[PDB]
Formats: sequence, C-alpha cells, structure tokens
Amino acid sequence: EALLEICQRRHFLSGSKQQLSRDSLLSGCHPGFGPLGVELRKNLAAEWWTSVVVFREQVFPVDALHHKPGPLLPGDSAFRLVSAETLREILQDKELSKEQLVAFLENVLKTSGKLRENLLHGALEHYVNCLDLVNKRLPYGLAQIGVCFHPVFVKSIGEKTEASLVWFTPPRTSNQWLDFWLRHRLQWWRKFAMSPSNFSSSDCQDEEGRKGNKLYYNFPWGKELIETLWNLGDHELLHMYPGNVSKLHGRDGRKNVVPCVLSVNGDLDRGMLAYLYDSFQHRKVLKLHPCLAPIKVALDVGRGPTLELRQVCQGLFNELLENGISVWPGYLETMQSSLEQLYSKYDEMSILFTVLVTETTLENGLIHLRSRDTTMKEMMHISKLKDFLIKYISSAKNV
Amino acid sequence: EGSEALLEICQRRHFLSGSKQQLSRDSLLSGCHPGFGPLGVELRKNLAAEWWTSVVVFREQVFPVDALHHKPGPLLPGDSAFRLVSAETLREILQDKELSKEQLVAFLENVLKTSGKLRENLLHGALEHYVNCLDLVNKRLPYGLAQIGVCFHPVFGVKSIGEKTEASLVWFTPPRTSNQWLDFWLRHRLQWWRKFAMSPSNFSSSDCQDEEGRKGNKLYYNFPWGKELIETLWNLGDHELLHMYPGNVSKLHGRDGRKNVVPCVLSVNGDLDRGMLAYLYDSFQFTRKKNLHRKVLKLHPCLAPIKVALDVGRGPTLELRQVCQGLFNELLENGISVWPGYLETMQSSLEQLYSKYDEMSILFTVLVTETTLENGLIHLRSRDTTMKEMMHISKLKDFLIKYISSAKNV
Amino acid sequence: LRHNPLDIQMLSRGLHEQIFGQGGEMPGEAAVRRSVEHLQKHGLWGQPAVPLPDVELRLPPLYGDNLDQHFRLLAQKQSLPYLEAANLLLQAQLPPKPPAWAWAEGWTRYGPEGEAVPVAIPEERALVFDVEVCLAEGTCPTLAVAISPSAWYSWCSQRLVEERYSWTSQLSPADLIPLEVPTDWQEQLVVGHNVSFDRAHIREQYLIQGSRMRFLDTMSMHMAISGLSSFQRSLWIAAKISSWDWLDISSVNSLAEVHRLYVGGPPLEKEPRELFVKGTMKDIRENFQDLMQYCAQDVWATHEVFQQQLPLFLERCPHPVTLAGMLEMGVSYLPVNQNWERYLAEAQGTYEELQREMKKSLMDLANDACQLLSGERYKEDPWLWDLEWDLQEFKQKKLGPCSEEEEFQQDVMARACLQKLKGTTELLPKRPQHLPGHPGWYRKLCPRLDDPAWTPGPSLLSLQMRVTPKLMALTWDGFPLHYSERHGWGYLVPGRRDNLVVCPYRAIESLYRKHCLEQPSYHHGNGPYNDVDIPGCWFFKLPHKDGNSCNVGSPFAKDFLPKMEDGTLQAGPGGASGPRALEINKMISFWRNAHKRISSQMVVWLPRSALPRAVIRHPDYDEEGLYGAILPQVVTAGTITRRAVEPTWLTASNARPDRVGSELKAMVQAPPGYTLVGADVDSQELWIAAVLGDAHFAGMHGCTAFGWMTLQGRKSRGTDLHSKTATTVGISREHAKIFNYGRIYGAGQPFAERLLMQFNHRLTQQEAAEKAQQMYAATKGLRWYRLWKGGTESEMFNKLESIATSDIPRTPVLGCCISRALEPSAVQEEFMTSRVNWVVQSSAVDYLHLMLVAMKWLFEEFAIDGRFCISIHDEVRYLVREEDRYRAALALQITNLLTRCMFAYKLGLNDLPQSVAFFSAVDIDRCLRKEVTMDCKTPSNPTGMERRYGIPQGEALDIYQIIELTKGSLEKRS
DNA sequence: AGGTATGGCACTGGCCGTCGTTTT
DNA sequence: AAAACGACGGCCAGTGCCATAC
Repeated sequence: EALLEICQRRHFLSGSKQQLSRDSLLSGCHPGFGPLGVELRKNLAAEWWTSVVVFREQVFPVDALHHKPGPLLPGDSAFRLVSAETLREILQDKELSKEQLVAFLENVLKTSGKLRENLLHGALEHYVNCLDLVNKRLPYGLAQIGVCFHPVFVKSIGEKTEASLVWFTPPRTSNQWLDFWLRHRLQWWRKFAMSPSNFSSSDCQDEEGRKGNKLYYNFPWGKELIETLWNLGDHELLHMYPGNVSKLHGRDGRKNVVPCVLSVNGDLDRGMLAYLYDSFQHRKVLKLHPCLAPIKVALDVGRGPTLELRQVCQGLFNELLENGISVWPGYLETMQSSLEQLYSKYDEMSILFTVLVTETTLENGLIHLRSRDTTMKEMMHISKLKDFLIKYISSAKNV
Repeated sequence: EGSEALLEICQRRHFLSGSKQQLSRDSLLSGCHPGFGPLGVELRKNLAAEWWTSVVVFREQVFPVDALHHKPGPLLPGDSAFRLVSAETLREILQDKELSKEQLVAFLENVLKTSGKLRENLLHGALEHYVNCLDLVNKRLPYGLAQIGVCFHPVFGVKSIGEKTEASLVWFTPPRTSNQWLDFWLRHRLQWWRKFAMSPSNFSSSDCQDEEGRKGNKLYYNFPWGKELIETLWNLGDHELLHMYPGNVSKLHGRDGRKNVVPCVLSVNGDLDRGMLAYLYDSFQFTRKKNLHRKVLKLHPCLAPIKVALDVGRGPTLELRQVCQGLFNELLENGISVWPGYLETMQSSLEQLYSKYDEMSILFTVLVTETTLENGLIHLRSRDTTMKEMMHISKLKDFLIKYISSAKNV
Repeated sequence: LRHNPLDIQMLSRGLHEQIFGQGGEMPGEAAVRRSVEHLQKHGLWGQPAVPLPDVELRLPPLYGDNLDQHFRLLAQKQSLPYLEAANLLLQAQLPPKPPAWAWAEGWTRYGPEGEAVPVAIPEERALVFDVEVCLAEGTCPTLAVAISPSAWYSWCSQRLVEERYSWTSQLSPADLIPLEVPTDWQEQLVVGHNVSFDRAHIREQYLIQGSRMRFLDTMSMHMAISGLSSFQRSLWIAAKISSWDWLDISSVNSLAEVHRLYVGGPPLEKEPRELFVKGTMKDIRENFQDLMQYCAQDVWATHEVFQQQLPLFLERCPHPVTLAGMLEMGVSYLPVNQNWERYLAEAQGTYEELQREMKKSLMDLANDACQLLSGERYKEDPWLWDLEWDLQEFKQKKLGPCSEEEEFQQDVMARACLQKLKGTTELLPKRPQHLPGHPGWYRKLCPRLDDPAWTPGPSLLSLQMRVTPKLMALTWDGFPLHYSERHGWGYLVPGRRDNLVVCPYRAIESLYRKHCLEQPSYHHGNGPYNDVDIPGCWFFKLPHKDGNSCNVGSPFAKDFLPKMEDGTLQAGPGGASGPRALEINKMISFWRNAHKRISSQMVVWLPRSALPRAVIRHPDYDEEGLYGAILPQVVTAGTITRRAVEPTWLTASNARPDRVGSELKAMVQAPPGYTLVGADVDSQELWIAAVLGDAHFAGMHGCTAFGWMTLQGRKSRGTDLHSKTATTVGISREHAKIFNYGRIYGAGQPFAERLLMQFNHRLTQQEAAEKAQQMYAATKGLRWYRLWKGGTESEMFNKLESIATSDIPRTPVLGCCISRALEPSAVQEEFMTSRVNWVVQSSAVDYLHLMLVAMKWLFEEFAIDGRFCISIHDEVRYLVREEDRYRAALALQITNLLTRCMFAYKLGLNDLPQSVAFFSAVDIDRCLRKEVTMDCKTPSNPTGMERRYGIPQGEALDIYQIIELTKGSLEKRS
C-alpha cells in the first residue's frame, strides 16, 4: 500500500487512486507511468542494451514491425484490424445477405491484420537476410526492445514492453550456450539489487520435452515470472521456410548445418516494479541504485539576494547538464517549504544529493552537501563538486 | 537516375530492407515498407537522441510523457477506420443462428460503440495528462510535454496500415504570448533541421491558415522530385482542453505572473522516418565534380551510424589480435562505435576496403601493423580528405572524444 | 518686406521688424545692374515663383543693439562660472605629492606631512581627474587620483580592497565613483585628457535629471591649437614636402608628446609591463604603490599642460560662443532598456548562423580538393596549380567453440598488453607536429590541437582569403582569375605565342574554347601588363571603382555584385553558389567590423529609488523592466575642422533591409513619459557656400547664379543645379549629381575625365578631356582675366581662396583661427585643398555651436523640462518630458531662424530668404530614426519594431502645425 | 589637385626561445 | 654530465585594402 501511494504521489505512476491496483499493474492495463517512471525505464533499457549488445561483435539490432499483414491461421480468438467501412465494402450489393452472419466470422478470420504478440517471429523473418552480414558464420544474434499486446482475462488490452534476444547456434552446443545465457542474465538481474537473494532461477520442461529456464523475483505476496529462456530447436525455421533447405544453411565446423534457435525474453515493466519494491526496504526513503535513479541532484537557494544567487545557480545547472548529469531545479521554488519537508520530498524522489547555494557561496564559494544514503552534511567548494559527482557515479558502476 | 543508384547503395549496405519492388517512392513515403536495416535503425536512434538533446535536456520546464498506443472505452460513431474487433465478440448478433438478411446493419452500431482504436496522434494522450502534470511546476504556465513513438495511418487490395515514427512537443502558453512562442519555436526547429544539413537551403518554411483560420507553419524538404512535408506547427487555442474537461474551469487555471488564465496549446509534430530519408538524400551526390567519381555518404558526425573501422596488417597474428582486442574494449567502454574488420580474414585490398567504408559512411579507418608493436604508432585515414596520418595509440581515445564532442560546435 | 530686388520672397514683415532694424541700407543701383546682366547671360531672369504663406510671431526679447550682442551676452552668461573655476587652476600652488598612498576604501584627502584622512567626497570646485580600469575584470573603475588647488586625492574600489568569489556583472551606480556634492557657487569644472572616459565612471552622471557639472578636455584644446592633418600625421611620424617648417610647432595627440611640446623638461615614463591592460587583479594588489605613483605622475603632467594651453585657446578663439558650444557638446546621454540585451543576443545568433552556412560551403570545397594530390593531377588544374603541394615526413627521435571460460583473464590480458604498449610514449618528440601528411595549403587552414578554440576541419577559411576564389574557380568573361603580387586581382587571357608551368597554353585554351562553343588581341581593358610573365596568357587587371591605379583586394566586394547578376563574373560549382556567397557577404560585412565595439558598450541600470516619479507613476511603466543609459565618449574636437569624434555612435549605420545589425540606433528608447525631439539641417553646406558667394559678389541674396539656382530651382523646370549641369553636356541628372559633389570638394579634370570614361564606354580619352574642359569652363570659368572669371560659381571659389590665402585665416562668421600648423608662414602652398575645405567645415561647426547655445537659452528661459541627447555633425536631438514635446518643436524652430539670421548678419546682409527660415519638419518620436515612418525590419528583426516592442511611428510637423498646436507661445499657460 | 574621421581582417618580415644533434 | 649551436615555430608591429558616417 504505502509504497504504491508514495509512487502515485511522486509521479512514478500515473492515473488516480481508484485505478491504482497491483493486479492491473501486473496485467499491463494500468493507466501508465509518470515521467519518473519513464526515466527509470529508459535507464533500465540502456543498461540492458550495454550489457547484451554493445560488447558483442555478432549481436545486431532488428526492426520488427508492430503488426502482421495478410491471411492468418483460423480458429484464433485474437484481435483483428477490421473496419465498419469494410463492412460496407463487402456489401458491394445488398443481396449478399445470404448465410452471412456465420460466414462473416470465417471471413474476418480469413482476411485481416493482427497485432504483434511477440518479437520472436519478426526476428525469425529476418534470419536469411541478416545471415549475409556475418558472412554466414553461424553463431549470431538479433536483439530488439519493444511493446507487445496481450489479451487480458469483454476482454481488454495489456501492453508490455519486452527485451528480446534471439541467439542462433550449432545444435552441438545449444545447451552450453543456454547455461551461459542463464548465468549472465541472472547475474545482470542481481547486480543492481539491494537483496540479490530475492532473485531466483528454476529449471522447466516443455510439453514437447524441450529444455528451458525461468527467472523470478520474490515480491512480498509471492514469486512473479520475469524472464524465460527456451531452447526451441529448429521447427519454426523449417515451418517459416519450406522447400530447398540449402538457403537455411550456415557454416559450422567448416561444414553447412541448420542452426538451433535460442529465445531470451524479459519483461521490463516487471523489472521496474521489482526494483521499486526492492528499494523500499522512523525514516522512509527509496534507495534506488545510483545507476538507475532517474534524477541525481537537486539545486536550491537559501536566504538572501535572490537575483544574484539565481545566476550562479543557472551557471551550475548548465555546468552539470553539459557533463550529462540530470538535475532537479528546485531553486525556482524560492524554497517556500521548511527544510524538513524539502528533505522528505527529496528522499521520496530517491534524489542522491541536494545542494544549497547561499550568500556565503558568493563570499567564499562553500556549498552545503547532503547525501541521501548517509544523511550526513558537509561543506565543499563549488569548483570541485562536478568531479566529485562523476567520481561517485563511476565508483558505484565499477563495484 | 541518381535516386536509383542511391537506393542500390542503401540496400546493399543494409540501410533499407526488402526487394526493389517494396522500395518504390510511394511505399517509402507512405510508411508501409518492410522496415529498416540495422544501419538505418542506428541512424534513426542517433537522430532521435539529437532531437531529445535539443528539445528536452536543456529545457528546464519540459518533461517526458508516455501516451499508450490504443484508445480504450466507448468511441464516437462514424469514424471510418479499422478497430480492434474480434470473431469471438461477433456472436452478439448470433444469439439465434438462423437470423440473416439485409437487416444486419444494426450490428454496425455495436462494433462502433464498444471496440478500441489504434492511436493516430500523440497530442490527445498528452492532453489527458495536463491536469496531473501541472502539479510538477506549481502551475507556472509555460511548461511542456514531449514524447517519441509510432503512429498508425490508414492508406490506400483494399487497405493497408502505415506505421510512422513521430516526435511531438505540446507547449502550454498564456494567451498573449502565443504568437511570440510560435515564432520562437519556428526559428528554433528550423535551425535545428538546418544544423545537420549539408545544403540547409533545401530546408524551408511557409505560413499557413487552417480551414478554421488559425495560424501555423509547415516545414518542407526539397527532394529531387519536389517538396515534401516534414513538420507542422499549430496554435490550437483552448477549445480542445475545454472539450476534454467540461464543467468547473477552476481545475484548468494556471498561474501567469500574478494572474490566473487558461493557456493556449501550441502543438509541434515532426516525422522522423522522412527525416532519415531526407538526410540520406542530402548526404549523397566542372572537373572537380566531373572527375571525382568517388561514392560516399557525407553524414554528419553526430548522426553517422558507424564511426571507426579496425583492421590489421600482416604479421604475428596473436600479437595484433590481442592489441586490437585492447583497442576495441577501450573504445567501446567510452561510447565510440567500432566495426571489427580485423575479424574477416582480409580478402580485400585496401582500395576495396576504403570503397566499402566510404559507402558505409564510416568516419575513420584505423590500421595496426608490425611497426606498432615497436613504436606504438597507428595509421589513420580520414573519410573527408582520404589523407593518411600517423598517431600514437596513447592519445586515440581522447582525440576521437574531442572530435565528436566538438562536432556539435562546428 | 515681401520681396527684395530680383523679386525673391523675403522674411515676413513682423519677423524682419523684430529681428532687424528698419534703418538698413540700399545695395546701390550699380550692384543691381551688375547682378541683372549676370543673370541675363545665364538665362535665370524669368520667375518660377510660388509665394510661401506668411508667418508672424511674438519672439522672446532680444538683448542689446543687434543679434551678435545678443549671442555674446547669452554665451557669456552660460560660460562665466566655469571660466571662473578654471582661473583657480592657473594659480594653484600644489603641495608635495604624498610619500605613501593610502590603502583604505573610498576617498582619502592628504594633509601636508603626508597624513591620510578619510573624507566622503573631495568637496572642491575644480579638479584634475584620472581613472584606471583593470581590463580583465570588465568595465568597473579600479582606482583614481585627483588634485585640487590645495590637496592630493586618491580613490580605491571595493573590488580592489576586498576579496570575493563573485561580484554582480550587471553594473549599478553604487559601484561608480561619487563626485558631485549634495544639494559656494558650486558649478563644478572637471578637466582631463580624454576626459570623457573618466566621465563615464561617475555615478551621478547617469541620473535622468541634469547636473551642473561640465567637462573640459586637454586633447580637444590641442586639436584646436596646432592639431595636425591625418596626412601630416603620417609625415610627422616618418620624420621621427619641402617647407618642413610646421613640424617644430605641432605634434600627435598622445599625452607624452603634448607635454613635450607645451611644457618640455624630462620625458614622461610609462610602466613597461602594462598591468592594467594585460595583468590581473593579483598584480594590481601586489604592485599597488607603483601604480598609484604612475597615476599621480600623469595627473601632474595634465595639470602642467592645462596651465599653458588655456591663454592660447582664449586668444585664438576669442568669441564666447565657441567655448560655450564646446562645453555643451560634452554632456550627451543615450537612454536604453532591457531590449538592448535581447537585441545583442539576436544579432549574435543571426551572425553565427549565417557565418556557419558560409563556412560549411567553403569547407566542403576544401575537403574535396585534397583528392587532386593523387597522380599530380593538380598540375593540370588552371586553378591551384601554384599552391604548396608538398608532404612533410613524420619525424622520430634518433572451429566453433562453446562459451568462454576465465573471460576475466582475457580481459586483464588485453588491458595489460594495451598499458604496456601505451607506455612507449617516452620516445616521442616533445613538440607535437602539425598535420605533416596534409598538403601545406590545407595545413594552413586548420587550427592547432593546442588552441582552446579548435574545431574539426579547415574552419579558418574566409571569403577574403586569397585561396578562396581559386577554390570556387571564379571566372570573368570566361577567363580564370589570377592574383598578381604587384597588381592584385586580374584574369588570364589565353592565346599568346612567344610567351608574352604545365597549365600554360593548354588547359585554359581548352576551357575558353568550350565557353566560346557554348555561346594584337581580341580583348581590351586594363591592357596587357608584360610585367607579369605567365607563358601563353596575357594578364589584365580587374577594373576598380576608383580607376585603373587602384588594386582590387577581393572580388567579393559590393561593387562586383552587379557583374555577378549580369553574368560577367561566374563560379564553377554552379549558378546558385556565387550570388548567394555575395549576398551573405553583403548581409554580414557591417556586423563583422563593429560587433566588439557594440557589444562592449558600458551600461548602468538605475534602481527603483533613483527613477523620477513621472516614470514610476505612469500607465506605461512596467515592473521587471530595466532602465539605464550609455554615455558616449565624444572628444569635443577631434579633427582639424574641430568636429566631434566618437568610436561607435558617429559611424553607426542607419536601419537597412538585408543588413544584419542596422537597427542599432532604434534601440535608444525614451522611458515612459519622455520623448525624443530633433531635426536635421537642410542642405547646410551648399547654402553656406552659396551665401558666401553672394556676400562676396554684390551683397544681395541670389546675386550670383549659383545662389539663385540654390534658392529657386524647383526640379520641375529644367533649372536646378543638376538639370543645368546635365544640360551643358549630355549626361543624366544622376551622373551630374556625382560630378557636382565631386567638383565642390575640389576635383579637377583627372577626376571628371575618369568618371566620363567610366560612364560612357564609347568615349575616346580626347573626347573626355575636351568635354571636361568645357564643363569646367561652364561651371567655374577661366583662371584669370588676361591673355576665376566667367563661371556660375567663380565668386564663391574666389572668396574661399581669399580666406585661405590670408596671413591668419579666420572663420568668416565667428573668427576662430585655423591651426598654426597650416598658416601660410609654416606651409607655403602645401595642403591647399584641406585649407580650402576647412573654411566651410569650420563654418558648419560654428553653426552647430550657435544652435546649442540658443537651445540652452530657451530651455532655461521658459523652464522647459528637457535635456540635450546627442548630435551628429548636422543633427541635434533632445530628450523631453512628453508634456513639453510641442513647445520643444517651437523652440527648435526659433533656434533655426535665429541661427540662419545670425549667419547672414556677420556677412553684411540685412535680410533672409523666406524659404530657408525654418526646418522642413521637426520629428517627435520614441526612438531614433532617419525617418518617422520606418518600421526597421532587418534579418535580425524581421517582424519589425512595432511587433517585437510595440513602439509606434511618430509625427513630422512643419511650422504651421506647431503654431496650431501651440498658438505661437512658449509659455506654460499656452 | 574629391573633404574629414573611425575601425576591421589578411598578410609579411624580424626577432627571441627551446628542444634536439654535434660536442668538451 | 655540463655546455655549444643550429633549425624551426610563436609573437608582434607595420602595410594594404574594404567598410561605416556626414
């Protein structure tokens, strides 16, 4: 309760107190996130992109579209892109009103578009073209982050943003690569945690018999699924490309073989909620990890000649932004609050540091610094604060 | 002519995707092509990050927003387009299977009343957040909301979906300032577009009046067949906000100076996929022209997708490979994108590699040799000059960081 | 009388009665017939007259017998307290300079025995004053020294004595020097050298109401006595034609040479290290005593110079009007508001974007040209074949595995390999080499990596560099440009055997053959100089606006833009690029030269408690606005003609479309409840020359043909000056305008024969010489009457040469002497045209002084609430509270009338033509403009003044509208 | 015998400094 | 290992030309 109430008050979530419910957030049909949630998600996504893609010479981004055209496979209860305009188009004449009420069901099941359910199929549609980029060397990957659409339960739409990697491999080594990716993904989820024992893994088996793994986070009410790994084999590539298999071959061991497909997919909105709960563990504060927290530092102004203090705050604000530090410009508010409320507000926003500029800054350049973690206060000279902050961020990242 | 030679290059170096038949002008302009190749995806990501830098990062009072892709709930009847209907929900006229005949048209009201729609613009969902986000700035009336995302457009054996990536600012202004802010943002965005252009005279604006007679501006790029629209600005006034929120206007008031007013909405919306295509046409194409046949894409350093090529000379393979791995890890740890050319067995001559990298628009080729293991000097070729220089390996990182960081200030 | 002889309309009955006596005199019958027959031989004796409406006024009471007595009494009353204060400085007995300079903040007064005492203000009637400024810190005053008749004084800035992390960069009067006293005769005089700079640092000088204080400048009194011509300046410096006697009595304007001439003794010493212009505040704190010593030294030398100069000035310009004029010229005042900052920002941004657009286009050409190095292909390019195409050597000192295991080991392995190879830096030379593998020409275009202003590429390139037109492959009439070291820019014409290094006779021949396919010698104009010795070609100069002997310094100059649009000058990269580059150059040329001066103007912002109540209690007042002023640093006499000089405001361009900066002046904006009123003298110098010619010939207005034409040519008949010139020989009236203005400054047959050739290409040189001969016979006549006479203008030139040949030339109206450095004793017949022009220019300066004296009188007499704003040689402006704005226009018109009548009186003419008596209009405006209706749209403010700032247009009123606004009275009762 | 002033940039030659090569 | 010198790049003053004003 309290955590979500605070997250609504401080613009992590969006909507209203009636719409705020955990089951809706899990289902992906809540009203949406606030700006702080957007920034937090962008941080998660960039740390995922750097961890998975950047340092790999053979993982490439892929551009799957949001919908599938053409004729579907019938008998699926799922969304259709169909229009009442086309209901007047089909009636090119009035007299087509024959058996039409059942028949039109089979027609809309035959000729309509579909929303994207997963990123896998869009990646598989590019395999033959992207094989040229690696000079057909068989092990390579495609990665994408994007929203997918899921039927809920008068059904409604769940929206989920998902991070996906598809890894192609010789079948000889598939289970080794599976164990490797399980190791990396689990340790990636553990790095930023304040209690990494709350992240867990399990073995599981497909109804076929194929081997897979599942990753969980222990929310206060129970474990929830966050990410899944499956060794899918080769069925889908053959089904998507009947006929002359020799276009499917790449090179392993100086010989042609059909690759095996590994699928890795994680839900980032789940991850966001997991870290929000993890950070919250008499004071209250959200101790988000320094790499993830959306706004690093707040600037304020003390008592004195406002027009002089504001121009130096402006200079400091621009100095911090030029070096890539995100800043909350509290100095616009004229510090109408008492300092107790100002600290409580910043502790709930998970701000790392707060800087007060005062007459004495104009005298000698000393600013007050507070740290969110320690609640300790010290003086520092304005000249050096930027390099202190860069140091603190690097010494967080390298541990 | 020139245009097809350009599209030959763009597919062969994987900026575009799909066959010739899928890449005609109409398909690209409509947004129903198969998609962009990986270099195009990186080019678009760079363009979007430059846009985010110029619009949001330095702008003390703009904030991000996240409008959903679909509209839930009940909807106005008579809008023509596709809706999220299903064969499962179709049974609400099939309660008796023997019903039939041209009486069916009743079911149009059912499908209109209770089926969702895919969003067509970003403004409406931003306006849904006005009341809530006005708290962020203590009602101080100049504030903005920005986001980037895909939009869906009906185009025309019957129908197809266009997908377009768009970037939108919604800016709230006290009514007297509205034309001042219009002129401000018009100049700002037109200079932003011209900044990266190689021929900024090919960008232009004109004044327009809507069918109701509200003022606005349109920005065009002069493709080789004619102008195409790339961005639009409107002063919309207050009516849409009033319609969204009927009743006590006291909820809507913000603070202007010391007096309380309802703002004019300013709307800014630009097309990023057309932006990408415009810069692609810009970057390409009198004896200094008649005899420099060289093919190259002069993409701006902030935009060009791949910055450095790494290659090896002939020599002790393990030593060169370990030093190239060191270089590669150092460069990537500082955010410079690199092509691992040292991993493809060197079938080509140097001339062929230079041609390939110039088609890919790569900024710099770095070459490692036997002599580097002794003196630590590496060769560097400039894309822009084709001249070769020697540089010591200890400084390369800082040189590249300087070159890119200062490219903003050229 | 309604008319005089020759039936020209004359001053109104009541006006002439009020101004002149009824006594008068008759010209004489012989003078009349001498005039009429002269007008007969020229064809002027037929009347186009259109009688102007008569006008009547009750003028303010004059003083004494006649208008000269009146103006003397006026100027004596204005000046007396300051000449009184000045006489106290001629007899001061200065104590010894104090042994140790005091450290404290503010003002300290020193007793004998050197005892420093703190005093809030110097409390003195007369002072010599000097201010020092640390240039690194900005514009705040740093320290100063003053001397009175009885004590030494010194001042310290708080920014020098204290230490702080920051001070406000916006200036306040609280950070300027206090000088004038609280509410003795107490009409303070301050004297200095370049005193206006010291004036700029005085806090009370910025208040919107006036002050008693006035300023006198040693440099301007030097310029009056023995100031040198600008050419004499360079001669005098080269000496450190044949008379050379003037050099011993003259000098340059610097304080050292002025002390040397007037005082002598041991030379003055400068500080060698120049701490105030090049040091930093730490150095000022450390070197304190030495700096304050050098300041007292310059102060003492200024006091010594002043005592010598004043009796000579009082001798050579005895009429009090001159001194009163100079003393009023020293108090200009320009109001400004917060729009100034926005104007500066918008100008800088627009200049930057246009310069970036130009640089990008040149940089792409520079980049692509590097490809000509391969295969030595550059040897065949008819441009660039002669650049430095050299390269400088670099200088030394003498499968299918699984996932990995122990990835952390391969990581540390590669990192340690890289650190090991990184450490070999010890073998590099200490000085980093600069682009040795790029060509030398390209090498020069690129900054060094050490420069804090480095950018990638060849970003130093400009249109005005000699390389640039070779890159654009500029062509003239089909021929490639070439630069000659002797002769500047020209072009190469191919085709010459007998040679009259790989390019010769080959590539250029082909290129021109191609041009001729697309459409002795075969070409003419600035004909072939065999001094330049390119094989195969001939070299021709580009033509210059000033004729063949000037050198063209850049083809991008304005004067070539017509030939670009005509298609005579062309670029290679195609028909859009050439004219666009020329457009941009025209757009930015003014801002390039002036932006440092303009942006570093010193501005002081007035707080709430300082403003008038008529501002704060006004409907148009705003909170969060800014109000302030700029004080121009005018030198009251900077020229041999004694004109004012100022580095910025006297050369400010008028608002123009397609010029980026032009709205500079329109940013001077009256505060709420105040207004600008002023006017511009119509055709001043032509009238002065005409009336001098009339006074010399026969003592009647319009007795000479040039005088009549100046008064009676109405453009519709063929009878104005320019129509007549265009009638004597077949040229357009617009060309005759040029010939006339040239001839007035003393041009002769070389000037006219040149312009003739330059306006009709069919003319032979003999025809031009003959037509010039005839034009000069018609205009000025023949040089003597035997074996000037017989021209429309002869008597004016006779009179001017008469004045200039006198043993002591004096200005005809007010009697100021010319400079000793130009009297015929020191200079036999050198500098003759300067001496002739001086008569008119100095007369116009006397006219300016008379107008200033009259306006100060009428404002103090009718208690008008207004202030002098600025003047620009022939304009005056006044800042006025809006309630008096219509009375001010009447005072201006009365001043114009009294000035015009005074001028004629000293020439011995007792009347004035009715047409010149008043300003054609008076301007009432909220900002400064050349015309009242101009909206001043520019590329830097395309929406114009009325939309960006809401300043409306104003009113332009003739005398009659001022009457119907005022009923003809200046009384506050109306 | 075209007048009086202001000021900018591009270019050239002369001079002192210091770092690397030939030396007590 | 202190001391001698030579070549080269950096700094400034001076000359030339173009741009503003009346």
